[PDB]
Amino acid sequence: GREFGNLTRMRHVISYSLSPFEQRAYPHVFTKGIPNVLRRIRESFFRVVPQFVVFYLIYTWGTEEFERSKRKNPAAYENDK
Amino acid sequence: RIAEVDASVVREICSKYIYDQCPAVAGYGPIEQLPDYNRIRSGMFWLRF
Repeated sequence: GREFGNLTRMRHVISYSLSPFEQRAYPHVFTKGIPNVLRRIRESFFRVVPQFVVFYLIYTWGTEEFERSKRKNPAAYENDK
Repeated sequence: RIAEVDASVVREICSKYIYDQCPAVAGYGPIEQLPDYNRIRSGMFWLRF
């Protein structure tokens, strides 16, 4: 059906490609690799993190408040006097 | 020099230049079913031999 012999038509778009053995498996890793990952992280960062940061505040609060809810047993007896 | 040629010489030289070598490819189209270059390069050698 949708085999390679019959898909989308396209017209003169030339392309170029080296043999795997003709080139290094790790081209310019430091000069270009790491900064790319850093740019990518800088793009995703503000989109992703803050909700999780919001989650943490709630997580901390919930445990802490529950601590006030229970561990502050003495507040109730203190209320008794 | 042609009479000197023998099947062992043929297989020897053809193994010397064809077997497990990296092909150069030029395809003027239409093309899409033509194998990607890794399929060709892996098509250059048998796993039986």
